[PDB]
Amino acid sequence: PVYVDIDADSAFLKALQRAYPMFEVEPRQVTPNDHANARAFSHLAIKLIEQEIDPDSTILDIGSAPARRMMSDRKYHCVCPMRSAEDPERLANYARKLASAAGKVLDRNISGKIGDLQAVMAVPDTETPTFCLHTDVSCRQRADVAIYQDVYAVHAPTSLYHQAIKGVRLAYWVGFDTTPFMYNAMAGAYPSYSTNWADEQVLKAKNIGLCSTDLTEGRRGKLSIMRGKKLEPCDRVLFSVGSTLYPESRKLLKSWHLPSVFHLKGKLSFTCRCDTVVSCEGYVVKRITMSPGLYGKTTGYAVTHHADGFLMCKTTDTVDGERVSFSVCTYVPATICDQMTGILATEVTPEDAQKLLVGLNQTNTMKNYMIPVVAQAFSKWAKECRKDMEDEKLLGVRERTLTCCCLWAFKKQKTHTVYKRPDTQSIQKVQAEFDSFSGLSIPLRTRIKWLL
Amino acid sequence: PVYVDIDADSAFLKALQRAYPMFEVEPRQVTPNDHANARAFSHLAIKLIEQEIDPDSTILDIGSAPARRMMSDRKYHCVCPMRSAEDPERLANYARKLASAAGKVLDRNISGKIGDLQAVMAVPDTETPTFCLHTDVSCRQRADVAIYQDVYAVHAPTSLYHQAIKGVRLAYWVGFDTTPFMYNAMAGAYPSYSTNWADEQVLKAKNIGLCSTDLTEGRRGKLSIMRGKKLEPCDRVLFSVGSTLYPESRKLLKSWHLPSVFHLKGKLSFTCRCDTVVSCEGYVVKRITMSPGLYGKTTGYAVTHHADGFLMCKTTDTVDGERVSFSVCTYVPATICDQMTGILATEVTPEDAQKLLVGLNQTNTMKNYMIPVVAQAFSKWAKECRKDMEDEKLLGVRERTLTCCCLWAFKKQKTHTVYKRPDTQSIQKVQAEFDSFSGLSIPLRTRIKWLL
Amino acid sequence: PVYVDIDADSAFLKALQRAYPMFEVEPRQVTPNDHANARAFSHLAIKLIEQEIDPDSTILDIGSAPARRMMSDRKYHCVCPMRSAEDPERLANYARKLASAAGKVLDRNISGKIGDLQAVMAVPDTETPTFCLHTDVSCRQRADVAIYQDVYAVHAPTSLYHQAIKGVRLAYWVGFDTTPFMYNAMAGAYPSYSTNWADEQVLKAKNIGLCSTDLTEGRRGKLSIMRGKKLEPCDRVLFSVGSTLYPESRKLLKSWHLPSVFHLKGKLSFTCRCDTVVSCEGYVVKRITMSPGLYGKTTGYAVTHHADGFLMCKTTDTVDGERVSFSVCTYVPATICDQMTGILATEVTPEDAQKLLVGLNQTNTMKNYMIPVVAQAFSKWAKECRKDMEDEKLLGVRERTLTCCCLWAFKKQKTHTVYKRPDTQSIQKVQAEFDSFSGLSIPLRTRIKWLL
Ligand SMILES: [Zn+2]
Ligand SMILES: [Zn+2]
Ligand SMILES: [Zn+2]
Repeated sequence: PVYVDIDADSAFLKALQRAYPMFEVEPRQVTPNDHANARAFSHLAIKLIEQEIDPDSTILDIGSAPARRMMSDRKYHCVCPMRSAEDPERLANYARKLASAAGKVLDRNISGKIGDLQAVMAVPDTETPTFCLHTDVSCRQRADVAIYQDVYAVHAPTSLYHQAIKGVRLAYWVGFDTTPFMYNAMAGAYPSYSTNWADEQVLKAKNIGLCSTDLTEGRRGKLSIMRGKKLEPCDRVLFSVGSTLYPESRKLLKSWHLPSVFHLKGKLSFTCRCDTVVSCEGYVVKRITMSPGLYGKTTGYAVTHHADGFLMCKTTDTVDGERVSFSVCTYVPATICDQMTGILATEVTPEDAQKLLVGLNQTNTMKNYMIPVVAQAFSKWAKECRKDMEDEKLLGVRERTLTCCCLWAFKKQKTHTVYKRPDTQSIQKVQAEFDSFSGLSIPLRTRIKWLL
Repeated sequence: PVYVDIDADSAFLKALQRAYPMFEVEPRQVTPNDHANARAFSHLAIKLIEQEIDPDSTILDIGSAPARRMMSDRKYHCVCPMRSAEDPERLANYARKLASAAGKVLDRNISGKIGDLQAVMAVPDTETPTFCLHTDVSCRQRADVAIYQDVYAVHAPTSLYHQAIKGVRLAYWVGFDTTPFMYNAMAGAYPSYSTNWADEQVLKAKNIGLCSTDLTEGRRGKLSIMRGKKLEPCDRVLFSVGSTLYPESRKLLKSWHLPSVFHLKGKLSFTCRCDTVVSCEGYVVKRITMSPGLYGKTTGYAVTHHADGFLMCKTTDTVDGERVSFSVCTYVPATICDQMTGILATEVTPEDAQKLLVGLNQTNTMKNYMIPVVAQAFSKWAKECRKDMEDEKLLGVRERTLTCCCLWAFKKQKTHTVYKRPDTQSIQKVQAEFDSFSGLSIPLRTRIKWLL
Repeated sequence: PVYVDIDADSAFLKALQRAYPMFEVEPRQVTPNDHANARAFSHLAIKLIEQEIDPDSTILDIGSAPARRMMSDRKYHCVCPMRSAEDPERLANYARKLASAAGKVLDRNISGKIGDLQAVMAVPDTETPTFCLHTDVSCRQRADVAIYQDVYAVHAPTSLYHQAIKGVRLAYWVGFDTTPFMYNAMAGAYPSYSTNWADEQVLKAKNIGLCSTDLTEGRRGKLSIMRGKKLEPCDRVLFSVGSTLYPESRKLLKSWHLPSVFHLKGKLSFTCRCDTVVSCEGYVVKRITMSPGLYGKTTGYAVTHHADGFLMCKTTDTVDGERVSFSVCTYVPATICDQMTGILATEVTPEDAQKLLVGLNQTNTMKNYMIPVVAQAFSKWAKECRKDMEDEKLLGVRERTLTCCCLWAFKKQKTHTVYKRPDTQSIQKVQAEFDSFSGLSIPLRTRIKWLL
């Protein structure tokens, strides 16, 4: 019986039960946390992974808090580099957690973890079977399993190659779905997990999930040193999971959208496979398997199955007062998508679509702040579909006109909505075939020994 | 009592019960798998085949994972070539599965399978009664039964001849129905199994099941180096079963659409017969029987019986922005097809047909992402049927006009829908009478012995 | 079982239960206090913090009344400076409370607190483990935990650095949400807590929560020595919690809106993190963690998650008779915000929106004095949204015009409402990376010893 820190009258509790049928998920709410659904999912995902791999196997745990791996009956060589600000408090809490159980419980190798902690304190560069101060790259502890839990600022092929050359044949990546970033949206929601993200460029928008703006009156033209001339997605993105914030790279998010098959080609070549094994409303687990040698061939295609609807639409907002249009993505519940099928046979207005969506939502099925952007999206889609039906072509025929040369061109129709309905698949041409592949200080090193 | 890993409140569970009446199918859901229906069907199909062939018989298992044939009381010479990326992990899991049962169970010849595996490890080119690294062609183990389970990238007559000259008299082929590829559709759905497939050319469509596109605004003519002038189905196709992807050849898919009778003519001639014995909403089992000698005569006709409706219609979508039309196939539930009979007596609009289909779907009978393409298909069909009734001809009379020569020509009417209703049969002129008919590396060969 | 001094038939009692699920909150009303909800929250917050940190730890308590920390089983070095007017009576009540328990209870170190009180009386400049007359800066008692409970007239980074250089690694700040002051509103409400605040400049308004005006008849122009020409938020603000008043600095309120990560850079550098762990309708607890050294990097972004709606709108009121417009903020219950989703698809009038809000309020969900300003706000927002939809732009395009130079300018649209819906996030660019960092008299010193 897995216990999840969520309210008993929570609708997510049912979806979570559907995502983990091998467990008896029971609500036991201890904290009023604002991203409780996300922690619930990641907790049940670690449970699944443990139940799935064989014991007596050692598990690297990248970017991890050792404290959350302290009462576990499994060899966790927690690779914990002191890079960000989240890490010294993680290490201090791991120390204060071993000390609170040094002479209480003896089914975990508590004293062995204390000894390895003090060994890595006496030597900052050493490697002990349960703890490491190196990065996932510079670590030297061989293992069979690697686990990436909510770690996105990582280049996937470099990190996976560096685990592969250390004997890791199985990696698990738990995190938010990378599909909204393969579509190059400017902003987006993972509404079930209270998560909103935006490009750094649209943080002064008015009506996306993650923004903040001012009252202005519509004054004279604010001067700029730069001409914009083009509002396009840039690398820097901000995620807010509840009220927790993190910056992230689009390049590193996209690196984790891996094809079904890829090849890691260095001094040691590996043939790797990525599958999505858990998928709940935007949050996924990817099981990656690495094998030595070059086997098979790569198409270079990554596929996303859609259990609920995925929308990416064009919205018009004001960023710092200036009215612009950019793309926005969200997840729509499958039952809402099913109940809109009949409405979407006609051209519907965003206002009628909004009142219909509000009727279908009754307790709410989807979050209401995303209903307008969804309504308008459905309205554009139903419109574009009608324009396809009216401008019907001949079967097997393209009306391409010439470029005064050996070149030909065609009209592109305007697409304001990508609507991926429940039970469809997204397929993207991503890269397979990859070839190219000391941060502590004293006052904390002193502090750790003060607890042991 | 066969146990299937599907939710107990699944409608597929009833159709599956209808497809396997000799079993007592019970839902026991362990995984939230996104193609659970497909694995359920293929599992019950292997059960059927085992209950159907006599024991003490040896069974070749083409393209197979030996791990899924390890707890079975039947002689499976699992021919397992290390061709694709799926194979090294299949072999590693077979090794890690024998080791987890080496001294547990003794009703299976566990230790004999261990000895045969490590004999094929000591010799990569040898043949042992339970394991093989050769292809289905280059294998040398004589058998009575062959089994192709989800094995499509094979030329059927070459493979069947190579099993026949080794004494195989009975082959079973489990897989998706090959009828949509005899019709040359560009894209298609097997909706009950969450499966969508597309030609490589239309992967940037917008509103098929397996596609992905961008937001654009309808900009200037994108330049091409090639003139298209013709959008026609090419050999390369992509299947997505849930989120699992595979490339497939149209030629090799079509090779498995076999006629009722065909002749394999080499040094040893065989008279072969193909029948469909299980058929559930797009997924089939073909029982093939091979007999030495030339017997009877071949018509060259393959027949598909339709328990539910089969649609192939012309849709207009945009591929990479360019509006085109191509053919799309799907399966419609028989009860939906039956309830549309009265509507389809009139000319109906796609919009009215869509609202009627949504009414008939209530819990849904068919998946909703296919309702628009089905609605439009039905409306074309009802329209074309009316145009047949108005342009009635004389009985036994063709109005063919002359070509200034000894040739004559006639008008072809436009056909935008092929609708094969429940209890009708498709018949295609296919080929009978066929005449023309070392992949391991060290680091994995080492790894296998590390588990024995 | 935590007991709260609020009426048993109070709706707040349920929200409070949701904010502290680890407790069994029971109403036990002793006082008819006009800010009972606020004291209930701050009481449950102190309980949470005690249950959360380890005992045997010493705990600074900034700006605190020692009397409210007298029956607690935890080392509270209550730093109590005699700065404001409430502090002599706080000290006298702490003395009169120790005297009423000197020979009653012995689980608290009562006589030790009496001895330390008399030690700080014998020496005004000394430091004893339970009492201090210094400011939070000039105190010299090292600790592990600091607690700021309803302490706003403090510069946050200076105070946190001064606790950090004394060994404090964990700080808790309990107080009203600082988000309305990051938005620079002129006046505002925290309605659940009966709290209204205003800029000193609009205290003579007519229809904000915290104002007072006269009857006039609309006489001749009142003369001013100053031209106003601009009504903008100034530093001085007045809060009224029930009937309790305090002046506040906008700068010091804004200093406590801390980013997720910041750096305190002095002689001793620290890497600090701020998270909101409790959040009920405008009242928050921020857990701050300080670590020695410079770790990671700072974005400079502070995020506010919105469980209920946050409005900032422009109102037109009369201040001292003169009709002006300024910004006003408030919190709208999430259920009211959800039930307005369908209404806000159209352009609605403030009058129709007001009658709809009065309908939705039935016992009231929100306080009624804020319904008109909310109604106005909603109607402006729904209007502005329509103007976004009609003036739709091209995707990724800004129409900026030139300034006869290398500069370009754009139109700003008028924004009269910032509406942050339930489950959205505010994100503000605040400062990380901080580098720049005897009040008693005799007649009371005499009085304190008279009680011991
Ligand atoms: Zn390590
Ligand atoms: Zn073989
Ligand atoms: Zn002090």
